[PDB]
Amino acid sequence: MDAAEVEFLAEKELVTIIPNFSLDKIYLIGGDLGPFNPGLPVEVPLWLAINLKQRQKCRLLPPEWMDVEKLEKMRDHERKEETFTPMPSPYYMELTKLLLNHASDNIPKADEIRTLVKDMWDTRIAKLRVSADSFVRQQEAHAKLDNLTLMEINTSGTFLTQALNHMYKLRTNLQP
Amino acid sequence: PNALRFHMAAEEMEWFNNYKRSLATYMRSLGGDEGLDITQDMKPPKSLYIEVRCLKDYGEFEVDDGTSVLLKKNSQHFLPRWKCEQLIRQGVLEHIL
Amino acid sequence: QSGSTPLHLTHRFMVWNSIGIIRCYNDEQDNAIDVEFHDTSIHHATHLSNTLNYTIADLSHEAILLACESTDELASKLHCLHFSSWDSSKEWIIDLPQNEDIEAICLGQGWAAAATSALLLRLFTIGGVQKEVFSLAGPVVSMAGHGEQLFIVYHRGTGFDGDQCLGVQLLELGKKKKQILHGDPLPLTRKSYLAWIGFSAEGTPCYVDSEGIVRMLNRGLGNTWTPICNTREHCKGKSDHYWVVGIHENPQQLRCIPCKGSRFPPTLPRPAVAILSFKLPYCQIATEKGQMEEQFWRSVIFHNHLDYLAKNGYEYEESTKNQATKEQQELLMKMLALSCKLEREFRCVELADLMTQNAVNLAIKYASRSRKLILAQKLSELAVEKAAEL
Amino acid sequence: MFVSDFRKEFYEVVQSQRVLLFVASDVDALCACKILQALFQCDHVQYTLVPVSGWQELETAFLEHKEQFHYFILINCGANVDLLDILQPDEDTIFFVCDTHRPVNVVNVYNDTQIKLLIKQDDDLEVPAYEDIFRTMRRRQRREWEARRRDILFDYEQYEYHGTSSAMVMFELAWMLSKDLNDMLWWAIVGLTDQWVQDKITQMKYVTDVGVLQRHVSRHNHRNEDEENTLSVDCTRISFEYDLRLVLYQHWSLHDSLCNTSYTAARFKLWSVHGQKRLQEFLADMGLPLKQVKQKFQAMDISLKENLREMIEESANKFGMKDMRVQTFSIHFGFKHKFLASDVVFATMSLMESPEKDGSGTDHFIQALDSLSRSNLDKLYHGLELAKKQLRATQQTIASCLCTNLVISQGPFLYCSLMEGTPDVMLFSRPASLSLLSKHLLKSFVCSTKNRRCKLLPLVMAAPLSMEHGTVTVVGIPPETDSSDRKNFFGRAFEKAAESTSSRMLHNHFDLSVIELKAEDRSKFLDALISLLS
Amino acid sequence: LTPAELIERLEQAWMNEKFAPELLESKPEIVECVMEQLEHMEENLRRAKREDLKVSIHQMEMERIRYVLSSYLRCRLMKIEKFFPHVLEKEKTRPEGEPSSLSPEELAFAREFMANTESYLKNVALKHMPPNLQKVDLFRAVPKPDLDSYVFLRVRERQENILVEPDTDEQRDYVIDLEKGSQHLIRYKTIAPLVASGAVQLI
Repeated sequence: MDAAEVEFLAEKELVTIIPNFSLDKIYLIGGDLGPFNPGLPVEVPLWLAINLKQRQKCRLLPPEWMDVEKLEKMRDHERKEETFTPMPSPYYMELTKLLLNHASDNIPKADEIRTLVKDMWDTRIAKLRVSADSFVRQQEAHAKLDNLTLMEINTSGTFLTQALNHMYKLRTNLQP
Repeated sequence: PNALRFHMAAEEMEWFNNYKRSLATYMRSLGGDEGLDITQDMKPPKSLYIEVRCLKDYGEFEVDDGTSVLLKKNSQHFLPRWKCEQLIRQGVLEHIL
Repeated sequence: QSGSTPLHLTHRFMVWNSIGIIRCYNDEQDNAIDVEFHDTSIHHATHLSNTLNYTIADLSHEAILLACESTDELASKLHCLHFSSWDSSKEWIIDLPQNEDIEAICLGQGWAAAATSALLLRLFTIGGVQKEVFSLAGPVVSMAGHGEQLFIVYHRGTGFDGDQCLGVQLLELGKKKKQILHGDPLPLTRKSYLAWIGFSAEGTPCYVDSEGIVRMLNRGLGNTWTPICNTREHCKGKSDHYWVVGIHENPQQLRCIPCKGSRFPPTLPRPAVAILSFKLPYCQIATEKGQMEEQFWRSVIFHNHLDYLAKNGYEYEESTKNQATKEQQELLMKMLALSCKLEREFRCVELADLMTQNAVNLAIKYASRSRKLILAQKLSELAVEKAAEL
Repeated sequence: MFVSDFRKEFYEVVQSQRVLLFVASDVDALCACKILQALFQCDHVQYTLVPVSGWQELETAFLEHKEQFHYFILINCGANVDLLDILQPDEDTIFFVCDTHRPVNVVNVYNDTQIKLLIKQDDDLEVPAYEDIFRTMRRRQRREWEARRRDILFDYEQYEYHGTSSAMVMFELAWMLSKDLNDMLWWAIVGLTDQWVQDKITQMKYVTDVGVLQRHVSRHNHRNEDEENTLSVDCTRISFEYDLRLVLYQHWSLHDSLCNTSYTAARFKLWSVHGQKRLQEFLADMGLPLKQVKQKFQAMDISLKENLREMIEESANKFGMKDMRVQTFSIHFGFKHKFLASDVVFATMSLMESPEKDGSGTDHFIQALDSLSRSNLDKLYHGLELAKKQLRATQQTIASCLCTNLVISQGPFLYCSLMEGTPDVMLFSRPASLSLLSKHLLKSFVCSTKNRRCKLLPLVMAAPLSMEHGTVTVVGIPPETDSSDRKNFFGRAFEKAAESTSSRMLHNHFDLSVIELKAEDRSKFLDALISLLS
Repeated sequence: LTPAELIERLEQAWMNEKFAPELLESKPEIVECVMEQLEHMEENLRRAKREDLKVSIHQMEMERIRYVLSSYLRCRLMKIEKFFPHVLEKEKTRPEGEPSSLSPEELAFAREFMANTESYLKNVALKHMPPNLQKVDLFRAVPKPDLDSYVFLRVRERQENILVEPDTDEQRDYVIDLEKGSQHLIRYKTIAPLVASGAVQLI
């Protein structure tokens, strides 16, 4: 699986937009959306939000968790804990990239938000590195990774799974 | 392309033609009419339309029925992604932005 | 002015309503006014250099209206941008008599109004022809307009012990000139001040006081004032409060901006409009009786606007009246069922008095079910009396 | 006809249609093309974009594309000629013309059905009335009317000049559509600055248009920012600047910019052996250390950069340079990216007029057009490097011409020519760079000479075009004066001289004051021009 | 099954087929339902007018859904081409009522692919071989899927006493409980019935 595909799944997440156009309810296959009333918030999937923002048809509102105080608390909790902590969104990195790259004008203090999300990303990838090293050193049979996100797993998981396949075959080659 | 086709054996071309016929038969059989061209949509879709630039001096390209675009070199068109995907993959067109 | 924020700010909203937003600012880079619209199909965003230092503004589908206080060298001036005009001379400017000072302005369908320091109200066409002039009963606090209606509030006297002594004057500037309210006292909560005035999108006058109680003109109850929402109960914490920008009756929406520890929102980062549901202040409201009756009265007082539009000749969809009557009647049928099972048949007759006899026949059949004989007989007598009147 | 409202009777028409953009190879045309591209991409308009740089190329492209497209938009081309005569279209086609060239041809003005002009009607236009241009004593009256017609048409068509920027027109349309982005405003600014850099407009008109764009900059800044809380550093921030006239001084050393700015180079005579000493007088008056002046500007001491503009202005005033400061704009985004509008103009122009013999001029156009987007910032920096090379070559050519005295009076106009094989004649073979070189060279000449009459003359300049075809490009420049209207007659003068001489002139360029001649024809052509200007 | 949950099940199958080492059991109902949904929506937009925002939004959702379907079928075809003799032998061996790893279209494609490959090898080299060596069985030549591959997963229905088998030493074995919403990294051979029954989602 590619990072673009993980972004494709991340684009299904719901975000709130303020349209500058009028449109009645539209019945999409994945779920009806709207009605789109000018100047009023409406919740839509992230791909449609980014598309309308690109076409100058709405203002994006940040999610409730894109807040400097909340993100600082989450970052400090992540650095304080040893296990992966529950993240505000299951696709927080991709949400941050899309929303801040396309709507930094709408989202206040986007620099702080981006830096805090990067801090959490660095901490959690370091934790994943430690988990992989502990797995291979202790010859564990399985691991528990409850609060990892899909992008975090996808970044390093192909290498880790291939290495563990090799390790399993090496430790089991005396089967008779 | 012929520079690559020159590397293949005749029996390799036989196998390739049989594989192409089998693949097209399978693709047709996926739906009631016109099947599903699974060779398209190789990357996840980002935008409904894209801007493309002609790398090769090339012939007329039909967009829809009486509408068509001349693919002269360095001319730049804004067209549907699903129509331009094959030519981009073949290198006739360059996706920009 | 409704939807404004205070003049002392460096960068403020001059008006926020259902149409759009006007902002004004004064800084070392420029003195200017930014006009923008919620629906960009109406008109493009407009920008004006604020050399004349306009301070009061109003926005409509038809025009932008601006006004300034008088200085020593230049009088108070009324300025307009009738962008919806077909002619190219979309701008017009008017200069008031010497040391006369505009203190409030508002817009309507094809006309503009200005209240001045002479306790004088001046009417203008939206193209800037001076229409009639008359004297206000006191110093104004604010004005509003919708269609032919002109809604004015003023100081009818001096308040005591925290209260404000406000009177309301509601003109109709239609084919025949009228005064629906001609200086009536305006209700307020104790120790409050008037925070917001205007009309529903459906054209009913409404206002909100500094304790967050929303009131609407009840045209089905002799043009009295009915509360329809307490915004304080809807807040995350009672220190905070909402800042209203618009009202809609169908769908039932109260459009407002929540404010964190402030009477009004900051100009940036740009606020998001929240939707609040209207709530009549009825007793035992959590009970099924309370739920049903409060919904019934909420429905009918909102659907009074259909009667006003039809009476004054404005077009409307008959499906709205059909839906209103159907909702009210099915609701009151369910309420009749509850009162029937409670065996208060006089209460059933009182409830069914509000209904059409065709619908009362269903309650008669419901009373026949389980053999509530006296209830069925008295609902039949009520239906016979209604038919006799009809 | 003139379009009265771009929104209703141009944009909402083509919004429902397939469109073909023909775009001239000049920076204003590129910026207008970028703005219109962004609008069309917002609204999913299926456009096709074709570069052109001459009438033969436009005719070839139209002949290739006439069958498929009915709606055409010509950017910075087509207004000053009869498009119906040149192109021979079908009557159901429509040509929109957003062209800065003036005067508009009367056929294009009064063609109601087919030619629609995206030109402001409040521009400086003096179109003659219809009855003066279109249809025994009655025969005598008719002949008198024809004499009136030829006289008034010559008075109308004598001087060519440039109106409001096409990029500004397209940004006005974007603003009316309420789809104006900050980058669109930057493209509008760069389009105006192209006209100012190439001296296509008067200083008064440039100041007026900068006054127009100041309001848009203020609106865009206050759209989402104030003095209390601000945007991310990533966001583009356009700021009005009362900045220095020196070229590319924020990406160079200040010594190089004082060396290669046409203004200061012409004033101090830096082509001459004495000019470096005059420059040292200027620098010593400012008190800037030479080791700092010859260091790159980004590495210069911030104590010197604190008030450099006031220092340069107040020293320039007493050294006689009266207008060193200019009203302009800059764009900032990210931490380290900072450009002036003149910088983007020079970079894009150098990319487009690059001397590399790779691919085609359309390829160089494509590199220039890509560089105007922030996703291709590397191309912009590469264009700045090419601008360094271009400006150095320009000063070398000016020094060669003035030292060897190639610039010579021939009566009513000065004449100059570049010989084959001389250093960096290849860079100025292309007509646009040649026109820019001729303007800079004339400024240097009139600053150099003591002859007050010679300061008032226009310039005619020639350079090789194709040795295999034996042809030369020729350009005509009006007199370089502080109060010039930037109107020139050399289009009609070249045409009438060529006709009176039966010369082999190919009139392929969009400016009428730029032509191609068969080389041996030049002697009788120049003699005809001398006899004509008298 | 409402269409939103149909698309959700499609994406579940897409992920599971991405990360499973073997070819998973076919989902012909999902494929046919998504195909008819796409046909119906394309017909509706064909009836609708151009320069319309809702048409463009519906087209974008159609592009996303068709991308998921095309990628899922492409991955299944990759697995078929990679393990054609083994999937064909599995279909031959399949008991009645056991779900098939191949749709009828996929089975026809697999048979054609195997026949084409065998004929190619025959004609090119294997008729030129010595007489005893002219036959080679692709059931032995082509490798099998590696069911011991490690996979990430996220569970959707709680499980208990799932046996974790570290290596050939039986006495190192232990058992775990997969709590709802937890994520694990484990060999595929220990969780094949779970993913087949939908108790777990591979990630």
